[PDB]
Amino acid sequence: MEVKKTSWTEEEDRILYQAHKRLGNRWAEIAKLLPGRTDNAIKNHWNSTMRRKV
Repeated sequence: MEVKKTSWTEEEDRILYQAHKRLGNRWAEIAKLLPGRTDNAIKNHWNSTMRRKV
C-alpha cells in the first residue's frame, strides 16, 4: 500500500455534511454511511476542509 494522497471527493464531502447536521455529531453513526472514512480523518477533514470560512 502506497496511496499517500488519500484525497477526499465531492460525494464524500456532500454526504459528510448532509449526515453531520442530521445526526448532530455522532461521527460513529455518520461513518456508518461512510465506512471507508475513519473518525480521525472525518473530523480532521471537518476541521481542515469545511472550515474554509463560509
